Amino acid sequence: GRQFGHLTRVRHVITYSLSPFEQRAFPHYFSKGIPNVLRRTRACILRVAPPFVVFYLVYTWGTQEFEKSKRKN
Amino acid sequence: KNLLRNALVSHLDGTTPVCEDIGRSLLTYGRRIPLAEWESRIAEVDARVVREVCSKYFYDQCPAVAGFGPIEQLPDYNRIRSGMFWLRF
Amino acid sequence: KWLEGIRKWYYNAAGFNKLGLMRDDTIHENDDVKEAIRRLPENLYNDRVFRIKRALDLSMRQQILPKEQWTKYEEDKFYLEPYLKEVIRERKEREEWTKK
Amino acid sequence: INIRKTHPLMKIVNNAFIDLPAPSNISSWWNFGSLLGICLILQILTGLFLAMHYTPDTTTAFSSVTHICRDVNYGWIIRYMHANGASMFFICLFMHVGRGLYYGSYTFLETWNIGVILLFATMATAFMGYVLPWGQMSFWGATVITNLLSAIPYIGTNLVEWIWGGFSVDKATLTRFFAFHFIFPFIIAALAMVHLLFLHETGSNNPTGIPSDTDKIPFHPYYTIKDILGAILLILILMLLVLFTPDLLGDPDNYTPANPLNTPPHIKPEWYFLFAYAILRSIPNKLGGVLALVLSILVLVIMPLLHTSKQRSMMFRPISQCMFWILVADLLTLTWIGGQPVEHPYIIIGQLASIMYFLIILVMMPVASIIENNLLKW
Amino acid sequence: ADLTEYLSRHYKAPRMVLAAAGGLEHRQLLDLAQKHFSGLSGTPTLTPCRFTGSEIRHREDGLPLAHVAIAVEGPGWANPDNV
Amino acid sequence: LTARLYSLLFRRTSTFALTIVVGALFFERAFDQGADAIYEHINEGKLWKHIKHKY
Ligand code: HEM
Ligand code: HEM
Repeated sequence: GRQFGHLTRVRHVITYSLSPFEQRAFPHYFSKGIPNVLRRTRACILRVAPPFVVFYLVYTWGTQEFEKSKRKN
Repeated sequence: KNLLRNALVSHLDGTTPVCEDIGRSLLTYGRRIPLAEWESRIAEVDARVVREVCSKYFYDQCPAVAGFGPIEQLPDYNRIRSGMFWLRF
Repeated sequence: KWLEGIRKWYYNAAGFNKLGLMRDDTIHENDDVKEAIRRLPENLYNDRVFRIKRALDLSMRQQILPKEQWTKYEEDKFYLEPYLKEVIRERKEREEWTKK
Repeated sequence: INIRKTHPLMKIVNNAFIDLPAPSNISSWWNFGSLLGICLILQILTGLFLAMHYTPDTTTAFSSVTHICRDVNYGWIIRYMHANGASMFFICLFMHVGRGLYYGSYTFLETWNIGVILLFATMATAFMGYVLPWGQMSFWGATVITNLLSAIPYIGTNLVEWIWGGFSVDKATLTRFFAFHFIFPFIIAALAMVHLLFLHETGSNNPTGIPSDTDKIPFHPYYTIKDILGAILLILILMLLVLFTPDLLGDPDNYTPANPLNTPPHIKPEWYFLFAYAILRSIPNKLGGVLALVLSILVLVIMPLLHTSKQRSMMFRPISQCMFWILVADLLTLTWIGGQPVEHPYIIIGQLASIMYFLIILVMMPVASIIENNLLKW
Repeated sequence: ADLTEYLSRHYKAPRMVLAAAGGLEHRQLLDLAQKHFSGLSGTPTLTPCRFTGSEIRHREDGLPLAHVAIAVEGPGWANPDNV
Repeated sequence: LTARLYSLLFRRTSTFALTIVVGALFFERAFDQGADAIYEHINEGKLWKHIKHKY
């Protein structure tokens, strides 16, 4: 929370960083980005979507039952 | 220029730095430069050449930074870059 | 018993064996857990901060490790639990001494 | 040594915007702090121009607003910026709250409580501003919510004839709501500074919930250009909303003048307050309805007192993850049910959605948490 | 065998200087070189190099001092810019 | 193509400020030309300029 210097304690850890003018802007943005987005999609839709298909069923069923209540008359 | 003259002449004195100079001056250059020619190339240097060559080499390049030890407060590389050049800051 | 099968499937699908973390790299830190982290040997503590820094790196790039380096459930070297139990026992003993 | 590290202003700017240690992991969901800040100053500026062209009286308010949107140069785009900026302000506010609830950042106490007070303040401010155009929906919204304040016995009726400025929605009500809408965002800015102060005391979070004390990167110039990117995305969404379909979110029923005699059939809030109105009309009891609404936002106060898990985030707890997405779909269901009329299937599933909201929060989070605490041998 | 190959590759014809400073005689030094370095019998490298520019840090928090070097690319041997 | 551009307009800072001002003015001119061109190209016919030309 404070400034740098007195936060943690690390022993021997080596970090390499390349220059930004040295390397490309988008490293393989259409050969790894598509498998990464399909992987992150496949690892989340089974936990996100089965409530939303229930919401879609509730919306359609409520529309159909309101039309059921009003389309006899 | 005074510090360069004093350091160079006080270094090339004795026997061992002299002979080191002979070795590294015949390998790298092809000839050992006598110090009168170094005096000539010092006399060919004013403030204009210094600031133009330093604007050619120091200013706006990509450094090699190498750190060892407790270096958490060492900046990330883009802070070294934003401190390298001037917008007159 | 099949509840161990639930635990193995859960440790597979829980998402913290993906990033190369073991069981006690994800513990939430109140005062007790901060004390139990400070009570560690040096080699385990350095291995711990290294695995944590790799996890933050891999979640920064949002890339998850290859198949040959996932942490496996059979070799679950959970280590932080004895020190954390000792912290909880001494804390509850101090609380009971204050209550009576 | 340096200008920045000695000067009394630039130490504040240094501990805010330049050398603040921020974690190297935060995703796009940690942009909505800066997006709420930029939306707040954009609301203040465009509203200040609207307040330069506005005459707050019940005779001439609607006439003056029509004068803005016809006769003053660019008053139509400044008014549309103000209204749809309120809409995008509450989009980014609920995404900010959803982040702070999902990733276990409610283990912070004082930042969370000052957050909830900011939520109260922004909701009251946006309601008073929605009263200000003096249309039919604004008139009846003011009337019904002031009688909701009159619902409470022994305090209510005197308090409501006190803030009515009379005995109904008279001139004084429009002028009172002009003044309080025209002062409250400065208090929101001050409490936002207090919010940000307690944050910079503690330290931020990350998508893993592991404390990131090893890998802090400075705020400038990584997250500054990340927030510029977020701001450009927000301004293009806001501006496409105000330049192509400005009526796609706003009410059609506003644009009639305030006749206190008609009471249109489809009375409703502006769309951000639908679930507050859906908890209300799905309980057939007056005090029960207003108390259940206040208990909803006080349940958001309660939420730090039920963190009985032992991870921090919900990234690593899939059961609580699925229950949180059930909670999100249930709140969107409440918004949809509030934005409808009131009949028999709507009555039933409005009651069921409110019940399932309270059951998910107050019961299902600790039951999922104790199955988590049991299941990983802790 | 690798060491013998190293010794038998690098040390031959142009790339060695017999340097002699101090109170000696140039004739004698040339004559002694002519005597002893006979039979040495010497008879394909130096590409330009890439100055990448990067940052390496070796964090070790158990030490009392921080050591930081930083370099940009210098001109080389054959420039007045070196002076 | 790029080397002359960096050698001229990106070493110093004042030249960079001068070229972003001059580029913003040239972009103003050409962009308003293109904008009115496209907008009165997809609404050819029912626009007030041609109806003024009737009169
Ligand atoms: C008035 C509207 C609000 C504004 C302008 C606001 C502003 C901010 C800002 C600028 C930050 C720091 C950046 C960030 O972490 O995203 C922040 C953090 C936070 N706010 Fe708010 N906030 C508001 C409302 C709320 C509300 C209603 C809550 C919920 C009670 C809340 C809870 C939090 C939390 C938990 C954090 C820390 C998040 C983290 O470190 O990851 N805020 N807020
Ligand atoms: C202190 C800063 C603010 C000023 C000076 C201000 C000023 C005004 C003025 C003059 C109006 C009447 C014009 C109109 O109705 O279109 C108005 C309306 C409104 N304001 Fe504000 N406002 C401010 C802050 C906010 C904030 C923070 C919000 C919420 C995000 C907000 C939401 C609204 C809404 C929803 C309306 C009704 C818009 C409509 O229906 O056309 N205002 N404001």
